[PDB]
Amino acid sequence: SQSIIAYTMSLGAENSVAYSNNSIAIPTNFTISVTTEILPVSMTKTSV
Amino acid sequence: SECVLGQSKRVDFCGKGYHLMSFPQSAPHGVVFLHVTYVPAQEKNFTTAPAICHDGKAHFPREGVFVSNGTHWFVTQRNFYEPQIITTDNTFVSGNCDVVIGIVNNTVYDPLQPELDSFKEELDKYFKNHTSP
Amino acid sequence: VVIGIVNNTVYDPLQPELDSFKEELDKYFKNHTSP
Amino acid sequence: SECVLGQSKRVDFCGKGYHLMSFPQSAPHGVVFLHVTYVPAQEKNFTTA
Amino acid sequence: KQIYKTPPIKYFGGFNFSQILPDPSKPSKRSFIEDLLFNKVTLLICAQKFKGLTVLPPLLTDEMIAQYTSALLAGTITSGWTFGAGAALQIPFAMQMAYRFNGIGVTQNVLYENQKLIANQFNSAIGKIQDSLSSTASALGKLQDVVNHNAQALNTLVKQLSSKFGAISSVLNDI
Ligand SMILES: *[C@@H]1O[C@H](CO)[C@@H](O[C@@H]2O[C@H](CO)[C@@H](O[C@@H]3O[C@H](CO)[C@@H](O)[C@H](O)[C@@H]3O)[C@H](O)[C@H]2NC(C)=O)[C@H](O)[C@H]1NC(C)=O
Ligand SMILES: *[C@@H]1O[C@H](CO)[C@@H](O[C@@H]2O[C@H](CO)[C@@H](O[C@@H]3O[C@H](CO)[C@@H](O)[C@H](O)[C@@H]3O)[C@H](O)[C@H]2NC(C)=O)[C@H](O)[C@H]1NC(C)=O
Ligand SMILES: *[C@@H]1O[C@H](CO)[C@@H](O[C@@H]2O[C@H](CO)[C@@H](O)[C@H](O)[C@H]2NC(C)=O)[C@H](O)[C@H]1NC(C)=O
Ligand SMILES: *[C@@H]1O[C@H](CO)[C@@H](O[C@@H]2O[C@H](CO)[C@@H](O)[C@H](O)[C@H]2NC(C)=O)[C@H](O)[C@H]1NC(C)=O
Ligand SMILES: *[C@@H]1O[C@H](CO)[C@@H](O[C@@H]2O[C@H](CO)[C@@H](O)[C@H](O)[C@H]2NC(C)=O)[C@H](O)[C@H]1NC(C)=O
Ligand SMILES: *[C@@H]1O[C@H](CO)[C@@H](O[C@@H]2O[C@H](CO)[C@@H](O)[C@H](O)[C@H]2NC(C)=O)[C@H](O)[C@H]1NC(C)=O
Ligand SMILES: *[C@@H]1O[C@H](CO)[C@@H](O)[C@H](O)[C@H]1NC(C)=O
Repeated sequence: SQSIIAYTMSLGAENSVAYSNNSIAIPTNFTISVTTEILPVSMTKTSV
Repeated sequence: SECVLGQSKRVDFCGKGYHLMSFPQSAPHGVVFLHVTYVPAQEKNFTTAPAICHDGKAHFPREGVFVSNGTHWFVTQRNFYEPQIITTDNTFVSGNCDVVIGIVNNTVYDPLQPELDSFKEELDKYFKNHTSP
Repeated sequence: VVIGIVNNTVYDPLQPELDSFKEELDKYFKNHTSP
Repeated sequence: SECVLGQSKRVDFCGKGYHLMSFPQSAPHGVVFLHVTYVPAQEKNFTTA
Repeated sequence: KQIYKTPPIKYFGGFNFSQILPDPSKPSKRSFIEDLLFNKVTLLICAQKFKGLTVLPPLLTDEMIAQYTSALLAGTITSGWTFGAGAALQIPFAMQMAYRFNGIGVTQNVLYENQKLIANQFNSAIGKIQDSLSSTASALGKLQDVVNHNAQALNTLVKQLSSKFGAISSVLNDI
């Protein structure tokens, strides 16, 4: 059943690109996305 | 200051991809940005050629790139497929087609060419009709 | 298909650029074919 | 992010002079950038209006 | 997020990238410049630091870092710049150079009319780069300083316990 395992990390897929000296690629459609981002701006004040 | 009050250009600074805008929101002791960005979808590939020689003279795209689907060449933008006919108002000339490498052969169809032809045919028909009187 | 488009005339400067010679040429053709 | 994945307009940020591209290399506890920059050669003076 | 790989062909419009791409002859898939960087920087005191001081290994190993670097290099010379903003396209190098020139402020023809000269100039520059690193010894100070500072800090901390701190004796048991 369930057990703890250890292994070697995976860096992702390969996706080789077939470069050629007369080959071009142009998209025919697009998409619009929204990405969130968080930033701290001020820690709480204090006094002693 | 940069992402909100204007459109930024530093890649991967105001959201992954090409940047359209951003919206701010507050949070307890912090801020949260919503980056609205643009990303190209599925793509098609074609055969390209850096230059074009028509009357023994090279031609370069005004703003675009030369692509071809096998039989007819076209000039398009760099981020969305939308071909147009090769026109002088899309190309500028430089030198002669002997030094650049990879150039190909085609015809360059000026649009002012049929614009003036619209009266060249008028003159031709006028003179053909006028031959007898 | 575009929304909010309005009606007006688009004046290509090539139109007056040709016309300044073309109407004169038309007058010359009137003086040309008639006699 | 800027000088590698794109061409930067920030003067004197991705190499002394106009910037074309860059190449990264690794090093023990560090990185090394090779900025390929462009610099005008000898010139000539003319009269302008 | 994609580990791109270099193509078997190596004719990049006359440019010569042989000095930066990974070398298969070495057991480690480094490159010549990276080899010189690794040789120049010199890192049983480590065994004598057993007195409660450890040096944990980094999560990423050198081969993994080299694989990242290879992926970036294979992306930036075949896909141009678009692989950092979504789907990765493919553009011939001899015209991506033209696009970069167009970005600078000069038009396109200036490149194609001097393609071979520019290729020769770039090859000479990249060849001459290696001698600058190989000759002098002050080039890599900005990384030697870090390891020197860490070694100095560790040595000072270790040697500190020999001080008696105004007590009877530094050794604990004799007290
Ligand atoms: C590559 O793209 C070109 C440009 O579209 C294709 O050539 C053009 O193909 C269209 C049809 O797909 C032809 O339209 C023709 O219209 C007449 C009516 O005027 C009709 O009778 C014909 O049956 C045909 O539909 C057009 O003539 C033709 N050429 C041009 C200059 O536009 C070409 O087929 C594409 N090739 C591939 C492999 O995708
Ligand atoms: C693009 O088109 C031009 C012309 O439309 C092509 O140039 C032509 O090339 C052929 C063969 O290279 C020439 O034919 C032979 O030329 C020799 C002189 O080298 C002559 O002695 C022979 O009798 C025969 O004519 C042809 O003359 C030449 N055209 C002109 C006007 O000189 C060019 O090769 C084409 N390139 C591509 C990539 O399609
Ligand atoms: C256009 O791109 C597609 C893939 O997006 C190409 O199709 C495959 O490309 C891979 C790339 O290495 C090849 O290994 C496959 O053999 C290709 N399969 C087929 C059926 O072609 C396609 O070849 C590209 N277009 C052209 C004209 O090469
Ligand atoms: C570009 O992609 C969009 C979606 O990413 C396509 O819009 C979809 O079209 C299909 C078929 O017409 C519809 O069933 C979907 O509902 C559409 N999506 C949405 C969100 O409404 C669009 O057709 C694509 N453009 C082209 C030219 O193929
Ligand atoms: C812009 O002008 C066109 C040209 O007249 C208008 O199209 C006419 O619309 C009316 C009402 O729908 C029709 O009865 C005519 O037959 C149309 N004529 C033509 C030539 O299309 C159009 O409605 C105008 N639109 C605006 C917003 O002013
Ligand atoms: C790319 O550059 C490398 C090194 O600058 C070239 O390798 C050397 O090429 C010269 C040719 O004159 C030989 O004499 C050397 O023996 C080569 N050295 C090694 C280590 O290979 C390589 O030939 C160049 N290749 C291309 C296609 O330009
Ligand atoms: C691409 O490179 C190969 C290898 O030299 C060459 O045979 C081919 O002609 C090149 N393509 C173009 C369009 O020059």
